[PDB]
Amino acid sequence: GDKPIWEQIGSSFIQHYYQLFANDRTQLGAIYIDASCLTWEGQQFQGKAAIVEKLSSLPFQKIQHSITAQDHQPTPDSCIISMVVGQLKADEDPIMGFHQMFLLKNINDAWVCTNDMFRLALHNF
Amino acid sequence: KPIWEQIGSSFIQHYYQLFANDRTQLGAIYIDASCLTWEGQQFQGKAAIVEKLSSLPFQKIQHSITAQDHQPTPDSCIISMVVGQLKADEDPIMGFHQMFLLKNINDAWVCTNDMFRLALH
Repeated sequence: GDKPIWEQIGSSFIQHYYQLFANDRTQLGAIYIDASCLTWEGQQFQGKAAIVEKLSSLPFQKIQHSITAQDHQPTPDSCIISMVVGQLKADEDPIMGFHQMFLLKNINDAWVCTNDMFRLALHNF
Repeated sequence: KPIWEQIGSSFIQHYYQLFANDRTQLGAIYIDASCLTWEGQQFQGKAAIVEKLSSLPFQKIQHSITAQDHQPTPDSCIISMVVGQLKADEDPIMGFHQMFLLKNINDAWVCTNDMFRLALH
């Protein structure tokens, strides 16, 4: 009846994910199920624990994000797959591009992340 | 090499080899209920999707992957995400991002979800 549900749920996940990413990373566990999977700069991590942990150790202090584009589509298995392209500035590190992906699933009547992929857009020299 | 990587890599090679050579046959890696979001525009169904890709205003588009990540999901699917460069005819080289959600239907891996984005230098 207007803006697709997967586009409401998705942008709403993105929003909540990044905010939490900038205020208290040790709280990300709640948006992932136990059988989750994360890929950070080529590196894969399985299970909730190993994910939260990995994210808790990133050497950054202040981080900011600017969602430049975000695409959402429903999948055959009744899931929501999202693609994010944007930019971030980590402390006084130079502004850089990046892309992320999320696969949300409805569990306990709440949408939770099962798959997550992140990778900085490396400058070419 | 993890099995999910073998499937995904083999799929993107097949996908970009078709995309560079014969775009009109790109239907071979989609299903009728496939969905594509290109530069923000959505094309639902194999018919729409192929027609969109097939008619892009150019004779040849090359694609070079700068990096590719793959991953398996709880419900037997595979997510492939690429970041690389492409060049349409004589047009200048441009960055892009692309993600594919794969599933095995009819005993064959096919793409059900496809999102593409051009890089903003």
